[PDB]
Amino acid sequence: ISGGDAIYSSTGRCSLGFNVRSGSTYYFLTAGHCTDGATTWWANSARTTVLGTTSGSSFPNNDYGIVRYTNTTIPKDGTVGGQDITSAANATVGMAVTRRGSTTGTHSGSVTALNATVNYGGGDVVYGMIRTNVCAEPGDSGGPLYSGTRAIGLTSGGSGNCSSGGTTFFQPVTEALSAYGVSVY
Amino acid sequence: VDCSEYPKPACTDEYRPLCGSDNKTYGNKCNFCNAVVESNGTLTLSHFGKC
Ligand SMILES: [K+]
Repeated sequence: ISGGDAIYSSTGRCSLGFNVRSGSTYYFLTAGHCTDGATTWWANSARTTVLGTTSGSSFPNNDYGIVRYTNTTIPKDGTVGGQDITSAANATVGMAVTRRGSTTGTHSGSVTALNATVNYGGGDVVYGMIRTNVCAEPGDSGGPLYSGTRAIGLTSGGSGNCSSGGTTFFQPVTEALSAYGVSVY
Repeated sequence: VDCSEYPKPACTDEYRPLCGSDNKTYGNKCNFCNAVVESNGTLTLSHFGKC
Protein backbone atom coordinates (compact mmCIF):
# COMPACT_ATOMS: atom_id res chain seq x y z
CA ILE A 1 0.00 0.00 0.00
CA SER A 2 1.51 3.31 -0.98
CA GLY A 3 1.02 7.02 -1.21
CA GLY A 4 -2.21 7.87 -3.02
CA ASP A 5 -3.98 4.56 -2.45
CA ALA A 6 -7.48 4.39 -0.96
CA ILE A 7 -8.17 4.25 2.65
CA TYR A 8 -11.44 3.61 4.25
CA SER A 9 -12.89 4.62 7.54
CA SER A 10 -16.27 4.15 9.06
CA THR A 11 -17.47 7.42 7.60
CA GLY A 12 -16.14 7.32 4.04
CA ARG A 13 -13.08 7.27 1.81
CA CYS A 14 -9.76 9.11 1.80
CA SER A 15 -6.32 8.69 0.26
CA LEU A 16 -3.17 7.52 2.11
CA GLY A 17 -0.57 10.36 2.22
CA PHE A 18 2.82 9.02 3.01
CA ASN A 19 4.31 5.95 4.86
CA VAL A 20 6.35 7.13 7.78
CA ARG A 21 7.96 5.67 10.81
CA SER A 22 9.63 6.31 14.10
CA GLY A 23 12.08 3.83 15.48
CA SER A 24 10.48 0.52 14.60
CA THR A 25 6.96 2.00 14.60
CA TYR A 26 5.14 2.35 11.31
CA TYR A 27 2.36 4.77 10.60
CA PHE A 28 0.91 6.74 7.75
CA LEU A 29 -0.07 10.34 7.41
CA THR A 30 -3.17 11.51 5.92
CA ALA A 31 -5.66 14.35 6.27
CA GLY A 32 -6.80 15.41 9.74
CA HIS A 33 -10.30 16.01 8.42
CA CYS A 34 -10.30 12.30 7.54
CA THR A 35 -8.64 11.24 10.88
CA ASP A 36 -11.18 13.41 12.84
CA GLY A 37 -13.78 11.10 14.38
CA ALA A 38 -12.21 7.87 12.85
CA THR A 39 -10.72 5.12 14.74
CA THR A 40 -10.27 2.26 12.45
CA TRP A 41 -8.91 2.27 8.86
CA TRP A 42 -9.21 -0.50 6.32
CA ALA A 43 -7.53 -1.06 2.97
CA ASN A 44 -10.80 -1.92 1.23
CA SER A 45 -14.55 -0.96 0.86
CA ALA A 46 -15.34 -4.28 2.23
CA ARG A 47 -13.50 -3.46 5.43
CA THR A 48 -12.04 -6.87 5.47
CA THR A 49 -8.43 -5.77 5.51
CA VAL A 50 -7.46 -3.79 8.57
CA LEU A 51 -4.62 -1.28 8.20
CA GLY A 52 -4.46 0.27 11.68
CA THR A 53 -5.86 2.87 14.00
CA THR A 54 -5.85 6.60 14.51
CA SER A 55 -2.93 8.02 16.66
CA GLY A 56 -3.35 11.71 16.22
CA SER A 57 -5.44 14.06 14.42
CA SER A 58 -5.16 17.83 13.99
CA PHE A 59 -8.14 19.53 12.26
CA PRO A 60 -9.12 22.32 11.82
CA ASN A 61 -6.30 24.91 11.94
CA ASN A 62 -4.02 22.29 10.53
CA ASP A 63 -5.03 19.43 8.29
CA TYR A 64 -3.00 16.31 9.17
CA GLY A 65 -3.59 13.06 10.99
CA ILE A 66 -1.53 9.95 11.71
CA VAL A 67 -2.52 6.30 11.73
CA ARG A 68 -0.66 3.51 13.46
CA TYR A 69 -0.31 0.45 11.42
CA THR A 70 -1.62 -2.65 13.23
CA ASN A 71 -1.57 -4.86 10.16
CA THR A 72 1.44 -7.15 10.19
CA THR A 73 1.30 -8.70 6.73
CA ILE A 74 0.71 -5.56 4.66
CA PRO A 75 3.61 -4.29 2.71
CA LYS A 76 4.39 -0.60 3.57
CA ASP A 77 6.28 0.85 0.59
CA GLY A 78 7.96 4.26 1.10
CA THR A 79 6.54 5.36 -2.29
CA VAL A 80 4.01 7.28 -4.08
CA GLY A 81 2.61 4.83 -6.50
CA GLY A 82 5.94 3.36 -7.47
CA GLN A 83 7.62 6.74 -7.17
CA ASP A 84 10.40 6.75 -4.78
CA ILE A 85 10.19 9.37 -2.06
CA THR A 86 13.48 10.00 -0.15
CA SER A 87 13.09 13.27 1.63
CA ALA A 88 10.75 15.95 2.83
CA ALA A 89 11.06 19.64 1.72
CA ASN A 90 9.42 23.01 1.99
CA ALA A 91 7.15 24.12 -0.79
CA THR A 92 8.16 27.15 -2.79
CA VAL A 93 6.27 29.51 -5.08
CA GLY A 94 6.78 28.19 -8.63
CA MET A 95 7.64 24.67 -7.56
CA ALA A 96 6.41 21.91 -9.93
CA VAL A 97 4.38 19.36 -7.83
CA THR A 98 2.40 16.25 -8.52
CA ARG A 99 -0.54 14.89 -6.52
CA ARG A 100 -1.90 11.38 -6.30
CA GLY A 101 -5.24 10.49 -4.98
CA SER A 102 -7.52 7.53 -4.76
CA THR A 103 -10.23 9.03 -6.95
CA THR A 104 -8.27 10.98 -9.60
CA GLY A 105 -4.96 9.33 -10.07
CA THR A 106 -1.93 11.58 -10.66
CA HIS A 107 -2.17 15.20 -11.69
CA SER A 108 0.61 17.82 -11.77
CA GLY A 109 0.84 21.57 -11.52
CA SER A 110 2.68 24.35 -9.73
CA VAL A 111 2.63 26.04 -6.27
CA THR A 112 1.03 29.45 -6.75
CA ALA A 113 1.16 30.65 -3.16
CA LEU A 114 2.16 30.03 0.44
CA ASN A 115 0.63 30.56 3.78
CA ALA A 116 -2.85 30.44 2.45
CA THR A 117 -5.84 30.70 4.72
CA VAL A 118 -8.72 28.14 3.76
CA ASN A 119 -12.08 28.59 5.31
CA TYR A 120 -14.25 25.47 4.96
CA GLY A 121 -16.98 26.97 7.02
CA GLY A 122 -18.69 26.66 10.33
CA GLY A 123 -15.42 27.41 12.07
CA ASP A 124 -13.31 24.89 10.21
CA VAL A 125 -10.57 27.26 9.13
CA VAL A 126 -7.07 25.99 8.29
CA TYR A 127 -4.06 28.27 7.95
CA GLY A 128 -0.54 28.21 6.48
CA MET A 129 -1.56 26.22 3.48
CA ILE A 130 0.08 25.68 0.21
CA ARG A 131 -1.94 26.87 -2.80
CA THR A 132 -1.51 25.25 -6.19
CA ASN A 133 -3.29 25.05 -9.57
CA VAL A 134 -3.44 21.26 -9.17
CA CYS A 135 -6.94 19.73 -9.35
CA ALA A 136 -8.44 17.17 -6.80
CA GLU A 137 -11.93 15.57 -6.22
CA PRO A 138 -13.74 13.73 -3.39
CA GLY A 139 -11.71 10.86 -2.11
CA ASP A 140 -8.36 12.38 -2.91
CA SER A 141 -8.22 14.09 0.51
CA GLY A 142 -4.94 13.34 2.37
CA GLY A 143 -3.09 12.03 -0.73
CA PRO A 144 0.48 12.99 -1.28
CA LEU A 145 1.82 16.16 -2.85
CA TYR A 146 5.38 15.64 -4.03
CA SER A 147 8.12 16.84 -6.46
CA GLY A 148 10.49 14.36 -7.87
CA THR A 149 11.46 12.29 -4.86
CA ARG A 150 10.48 15.06 -2.36
CA ALA A 151 7.44 14.86 -0.10
CA ILE A 152 5.77 18.16 0.08
CA GLY A 153 2.26 18.04 1.50
CA LEU A 154 -1.08 16.35 2.07
CA THR A 155 -4.25 17.07 0.06
CA SER A 156 -6.71 19.03 2.00
CA GLY A 157 -9.30 20.57 -0.26
CA GLY A 158 -10.07 23.39 -2.65
CA SER A 159 -12.50 24.04 -5.48
CA GLY A 160 -12.92 23.09 -9.02
CA ASN A 161 -12.46 19.63 -10.49
CA CYS A 162 -10.06 17.93 -12.90
CA SER A 163 -12.20 18.42 -16.03
CA SER A 164 -12.60 22.15 -15.74
CA GLY A 165 -9.47 22.76 -13.70
CA GLY A 166 -9.31 23.91 -10.08
CA THR A 167 -7.43 25.03 -7.00
CA THR A 168 -6.11 22.69 -4.30
CA PHE A 169 -4.62 23.49 -0.92
CA PHE A 170 -2.27 21.21 0.84
CA GLN A 171 -0.84 20.96 4.32
CA PRO A 172 2.97 21.22 4.39
CA VAL A 173 4.12 17.76 5.38
CA THR A 174 7.10 19.03 7.24
CA GLU A 175 4.74 20.34 9.79
CA ALA A 176 3.26 16.95 10.38
CA LEU A 177 6.55 15.13 10.40
CA SER A 178 7.79 17.34 13.29
CA ALA A 179 4.65 17.15 15.37
CA TYR A 180 4.80 13.46 15.39
CA GLY A 181 8.47 13.01 15.38
CA VAL A 182 8.39 10.76 12.39
CA SER A 183 10.15 10.51 9.13
CA VAL A 184 9.75 9.37 5.57
CA TYR A 185 11.56 6.18 4.64
CA VAL B 1 -28.89 17.80 3.93
CA ASP B 2 -29.43 21.61 4.36
CA CYS B 3 -27.76 23.83 1.83
CA SER B 4 -28.65 27.19 3.36
CA GLU B 5 -25.17 27.97 4.57
CA TYR B 6 -23.80 27.60 1.12
CA PRO B 7 -22.07 28.51 -1.01
CA LYS B 8 -18.65 27.88 0.43
CA PRO B 9 -15.45 29.01 -1.21
CA ALA B 10 -13.89 25.58 -0.67
CA CYS B 11 -14.61 21.98 0.06
CA THR B 12 -12.40 19.18 1.73
CA ASP B 13 -11.91 16.21 -0.75
CA GLU B 14 -13.21 13.35 1.36
CA TYR B 15 -15.60 10.85 -0.16
CA ARG B 16 -19.12 10.29 1.07
CA PRO B 17 -21.33 10.41 -1.96
CA LEU B 18 -24.84 11.74 -2.50
CA CYS B 19 -27.09 11.12 -5.44
CA GLY B 20 -28.40 14.42 -7.07
CA SER B 21 -31.60 14.72 -9.25
CA ASP B 22 -29.41 15.15 -12.35
CA ASN B 23 -28.36 11.56 -11.79
CA LYS B 24 -24.91 12.51 -10.97
CA THR B 25 -23.10 11.17 -7.87
CA TYR B 26 -21.70 14.09 -5.75
CA GLY B 27 -18.56 12.93 -3.90
CA ASN B 28 -19.60 14.86 -0.83
CA LYS B 29 -22.12 17.13 0.80
CA CYS B 30 -20.11 20.37 0.37
CA ASN B 31 -19.69 19.59 -3.31
CA PHE B 32 -23.32 18.66 -3.62
CA CYS B 33 -24.58 21.90 -1.93
CA ASN B 34 -22.35 24.17 -4.01
CA ALA B 35 -23.90 22.62 -7.10
CA VAL B 36 -27.40 23.17 -5.66
CA VAL B 37 -26.44 26.88 -5.36
CA GLU B 38 -24.85 27.09 -8.76
CA SER B 39 -28.06 25.64 -10.21
CA ASN B 40 -29.76 28.46 -8.42
CA GLY B 41 -31.95 26.04 -6.45
CA THR B 42 -32.91 23.68 -9.13
CA LEU B 43 -30.81 20.55 -8.23
CA THR B 44 -32.22 18.28 -5.46
CA LEU B 45 -31.08 15.26 -3.44
CA SER B 46 -32.35 12.00 -4.76
CA HIS B 47 -30.76 9.88 -2.07
CA PHE B 48 -27.58 9.18 -0.03
CA GLY B 49 -25.00 6.94 -1.56
CA LYS B 50 -24.09 6.72 -5.23
CA CYS B 51 -26.54 7.18 -8.00
K1 LIG C 1 -12.07 19.71 -5.60
